[PDB]
Amino acid sequence: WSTQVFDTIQGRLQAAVDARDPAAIESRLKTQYDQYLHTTNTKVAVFR
Amino acid sequence: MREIVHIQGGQCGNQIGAKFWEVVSDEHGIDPTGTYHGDSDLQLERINVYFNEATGGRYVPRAILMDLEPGTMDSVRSGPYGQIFRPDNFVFGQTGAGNNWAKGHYTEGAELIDSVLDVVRKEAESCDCLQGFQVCHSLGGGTGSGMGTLLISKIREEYPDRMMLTFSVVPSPKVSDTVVEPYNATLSVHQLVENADECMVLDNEALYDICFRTLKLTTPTFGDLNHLISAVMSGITCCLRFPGQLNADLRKLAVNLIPFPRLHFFMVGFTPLTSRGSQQYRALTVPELTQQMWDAKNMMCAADPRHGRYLTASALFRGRMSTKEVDEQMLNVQNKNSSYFVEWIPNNVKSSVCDIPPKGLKMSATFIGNSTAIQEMFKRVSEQFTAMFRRKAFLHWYTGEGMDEMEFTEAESNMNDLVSEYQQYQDASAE
Amino acid sequence: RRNRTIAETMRVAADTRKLGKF
Amino acid sequence: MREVISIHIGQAGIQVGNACWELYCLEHGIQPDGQMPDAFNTFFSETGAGKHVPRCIFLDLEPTVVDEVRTGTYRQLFHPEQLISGKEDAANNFARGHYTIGKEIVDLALDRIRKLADNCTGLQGFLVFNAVGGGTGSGLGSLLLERLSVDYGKKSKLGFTVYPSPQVSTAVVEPYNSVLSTHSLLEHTDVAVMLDNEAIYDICRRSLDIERPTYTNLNRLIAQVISSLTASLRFDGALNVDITEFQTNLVPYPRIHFMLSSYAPIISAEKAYHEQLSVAEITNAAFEPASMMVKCDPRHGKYMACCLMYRGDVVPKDVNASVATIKTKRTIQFVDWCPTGFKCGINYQPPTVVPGGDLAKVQRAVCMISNSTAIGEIFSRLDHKFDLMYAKRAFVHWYVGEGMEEGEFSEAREDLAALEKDFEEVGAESAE
Amino acid sequence: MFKNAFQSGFLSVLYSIGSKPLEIWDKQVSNGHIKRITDADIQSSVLEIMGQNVSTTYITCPADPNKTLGIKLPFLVLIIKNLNKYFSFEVQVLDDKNVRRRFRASNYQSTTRVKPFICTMPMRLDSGWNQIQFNLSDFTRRAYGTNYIETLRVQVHANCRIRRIYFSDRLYSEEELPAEFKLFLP
Amino acid sequence: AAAAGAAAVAAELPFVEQVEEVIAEAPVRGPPAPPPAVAAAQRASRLR
Ligand SMILES: Nc1nc2c(ncn2[C@@H]2O[C@H](COP(=O)(O)OP(=O)(O)OP(=O)(O)O)[C@@H](O)[C@H]2O)c(=O)[nH]1
Ligand SMILES: Nc1nc2c(ncn2[C@@H]2O[C@H](COP(=O)(O)OP(=O)(O)O)[C@@H](O)[C@H]2O)c(=O)[nH]1
Ligand SMILES: [Mg+2]
Repeated sequence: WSTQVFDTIQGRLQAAVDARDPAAIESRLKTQYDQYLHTTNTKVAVFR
Repeated sequence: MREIVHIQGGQCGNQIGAKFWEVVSDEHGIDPTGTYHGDSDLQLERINVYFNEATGGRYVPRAILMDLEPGTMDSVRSGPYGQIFRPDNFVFGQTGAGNNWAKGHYTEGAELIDSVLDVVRKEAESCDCLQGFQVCHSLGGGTGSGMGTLLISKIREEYPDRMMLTFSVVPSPKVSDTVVEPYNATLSVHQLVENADECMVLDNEALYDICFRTLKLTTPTFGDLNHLISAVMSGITCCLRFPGQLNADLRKLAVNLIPFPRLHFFMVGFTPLTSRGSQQYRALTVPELTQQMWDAKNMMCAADPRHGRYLTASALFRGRMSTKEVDEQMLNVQNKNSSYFVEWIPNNVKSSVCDIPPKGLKMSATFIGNSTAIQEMFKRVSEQFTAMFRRKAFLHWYTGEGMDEMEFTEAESNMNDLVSEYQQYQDASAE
Repeated sequence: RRNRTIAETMRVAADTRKLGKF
Repeated sequence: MREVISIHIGQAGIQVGNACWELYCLEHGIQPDGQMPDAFNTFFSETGAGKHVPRCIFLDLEPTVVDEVRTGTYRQLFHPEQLISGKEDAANNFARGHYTIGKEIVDLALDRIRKLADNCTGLQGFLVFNAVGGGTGSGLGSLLLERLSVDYGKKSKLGFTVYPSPQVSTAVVEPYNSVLSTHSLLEHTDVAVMLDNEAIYDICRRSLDIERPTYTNLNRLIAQVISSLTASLRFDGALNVDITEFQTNLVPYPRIHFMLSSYAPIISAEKAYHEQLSVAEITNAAFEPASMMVKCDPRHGKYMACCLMYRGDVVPKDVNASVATIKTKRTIQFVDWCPTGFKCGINYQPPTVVPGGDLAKVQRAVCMISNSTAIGEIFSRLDHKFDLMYAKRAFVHWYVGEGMEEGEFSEAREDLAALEKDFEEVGAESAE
Repeated sequence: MFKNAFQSGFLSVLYSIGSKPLEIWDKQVSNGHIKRITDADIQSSVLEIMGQNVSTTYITCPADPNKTLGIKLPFLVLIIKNLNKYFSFEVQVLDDKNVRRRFRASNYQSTTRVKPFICTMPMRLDSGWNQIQFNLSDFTRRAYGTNYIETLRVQVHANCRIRRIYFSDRLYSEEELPAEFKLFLP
Repeated sequence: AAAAGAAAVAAELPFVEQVEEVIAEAPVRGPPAPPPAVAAAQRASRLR
């Protein structure tokens, strides 16, 4: 079970994560959070 | 239980500090005789920050007065609120430095330094947990700019873990009150950059515009300027003496307002100022004080803050106010004009509140600014230096007291280094 | 004849100009 | 007997500490003097003690906020030995609170910890209240948390740290203190709960129509969040959530232990009568981003584990219906590896109201503590503030001179970047 | 010390090249560093003293403060590199009247000051490396009426690169200098 | 490799080598600040 399932899916996951370079994650999260703060600044409340 | 030693040097330091203890005695309820007559317990909760309890329950100020001419202490002692001080603390000379930095710092002031440092050491060791040493003096003179900076250098060696709140007035831009203002100012600022932990910058001309344009005093006397300066000094220490929702002591201000160890010169201003013709029309609210806080005309410094970026600004609010009004007004002042603030320090504003407003006002605030526009002040004095330095004019009075001319070049090359980093921090950008 | 902060770059070489101005 | 020892550190810790023990004493009927209201009654009141002393410690290096408690309306509830003061505050410096001047008081603080641990019969956990923006909350908080892991094992540590707002702050060295404190909460705190002051302001301004809120108004409802989460230990109910039930169901992985918070019925006194407050609509308003105590959009991330704690007369029939209505919404997104995503706790005691408090009397309330990948949104904004200030290396000579080295800045930053990577890896999904 | 161990001619008191350079010299640093660096032009290992403050960091030849040094020679020769920075050295002597007189030369002053106990001196140097020939007998005869007997303390508190500081009886140029004292090797 | 190093040293001038002694360091500075790109690459490798 380990070798067939868990090692394979963890290998895929860690390969994709190591492909993701961290500065891209901070840039994307900063842009999204700044968008949220801009909306809640210029707008009367945010509703789900 | 945090406590500040006051040291007043020179004619300017004695005259301003005489008015400074007028506010502090009135805020804590201490009468002209010295005895407590307050009407609230919160005044008496922290008296040991500035006053020592003596016999009869009256309180003497923790103030050391120094000047080489006996004329100034006669005015302080015989004047109102002059009997509160201790005559042993009146350590003072006879000959007179006379506007000479060499006489106050090397020859004539030195025979009194071992005497003034003896009574400062007595006041410092007796009390329990020190904060620092608040010193009020001038920079255009020579008796307070000279002897005061010798104590500041000497008291740093004895106590290196304590701070040095210095309130020093500078030469005025339009007028000179002494002919040797560029000599004494450059030679004292160099003695303050490595010794004083944080510096508050004042001048007479900025207070003259405040007294005329806002307070509408067409004949502003010599103590009216000192009253505005005294209100600033009490506003710096407001969180120590009284409680609050956000208390900020002296060390919190300097850890926030000083990004780099030599950028410790600050411009100050007291916010709720209005004339009696417009007292009944002013709506004293957090937006109203914040509008008057950030205006250039309210600052007590000659440098115009529109010219440079605020590296760090702090405000010491007082009064029963909501924090969110304090929060959202100082958030709004950054966003409306972000060119006038520095960009690589997010959240430039240090905000703190004290729940007890001063006597007579329902709301007050005291503003501290580390603006790089203050480099225009040092550039002007250094411009007045090189004009006078290149002819050796008024220089033999300084070198006649054993001083080398190296210390002149030592002084301004630290002054030129000080103005150089102010310019480079304004120009610097992140990413 | 012929990495570090701005304050440190000022402070390291400041004593050379302290000499040179005299 | 089940019990929790709380620790309140710093300015924000004990101002919440004044508010939390105000609500704690009213819940159990304890009077401000400490005594809950024929020969035995004379014996029980004077010679013996019917007095109840709190199991808290109020420590701060600045005495002004400590002696307010010693001279306030609750001077008799606390032991004089129990409240710890100091000479000089840490003064917005993680270096002072962790190395120089926090080292002298942390030895005295653990002695009163040892007396509180000996007084109790069976300990369950530790509550820590601090602010990660201040020096005492960050420095002495990290120092106390580091030492509490050494002497005490198998006893959980609960963290309620007021993290800085993204927009407004009351300090300038605010990014530095939070980055260094964050590395301690990852390493030494079992459960940490984010709190954001700007989000509490928006809850007070909008849902509770207070135009000018202060810290007394903020801490009154933060105390409502803290009192609700430990309320299953004090009072009985249909379904209980202990302090070890809380760990085992909201941390899927040891590094991810950051949870949000929400209180559903934030309704004023005037607006309460017109409002219909049933279980169906308070849970819909519980997940409302305007009702969260952290200024973040939960729709950016996806919830991993969520605990709905209820107070008052709530049947188990309708909390399950509120679970089903939330799970079918397309805006509330769960991660694919947690199908059973909710834990529901019911406490029969209705939420008490502080006299003079802003909140009204409601018979239903939800305290929603949820583990989400939207915490990495909060830490990314606080990271970018740290990177700009550390590039110029400003505000470092304060930290370097007072014991710390330069390498701790890069070490704590590198741990936070791992947490940014940790959320992006755990929150990843498997599809087809 | 160093009274019985008297050598004819030169007397080397500190040489940088060796297994242990700081054999007899006490060390003291405060916001500074002592660092044995091989320079560029000579490509030889020389000691370096650096500090942000001149008066804080120093090295003194007598390790214990109570103990004293003895050299009867009237010349002290130091080979130092000019760093375009502050330099400062200090030599204490015992004069004819058994009095301690401290001659203290520095780079941050331009006028000499003769106090009854301590004399302060200016120093001006050339561009690169340099040797300085402090004439003990001539300097003490110019400063005071007495004459040199022995040197009790030698101490450099500066920002400099030192190698080959020693004592000489009289001026000795390159062609009569001993084998290992050159630092130039023509 | 030695020939390449000698070719580099023929133009790189005599570099002041690190101290074998390092006798005293009062501030205890230790390691220096890395450059921006090198520090970002090293942090990315450590996080990978
Ligand atoms: N919710 C809430 N937050 C508070 C309160 N008081 C202070 N804070 C938070 O505390 C932060 C300021 O740092 P402090 O906690 O005051 O620092 P400190 O605890 O005094 O630590 P030191 O400055 O070293 O003495 C602010 O950003 C607020 O978010 C309060 O009463 N309620
Ligand atoms: N604001 C203010 N400035 C003062 C006061 N007294 C003196 N000064 C300033 O101090 C400078 C002269 O200082 P001086 O009296 O010579 O100081 P001394 O040399 O120490 O005696 C002038 O530029 C004045 O403007 C005062 O009471 N208030
Ligand atoms: Mg505090």
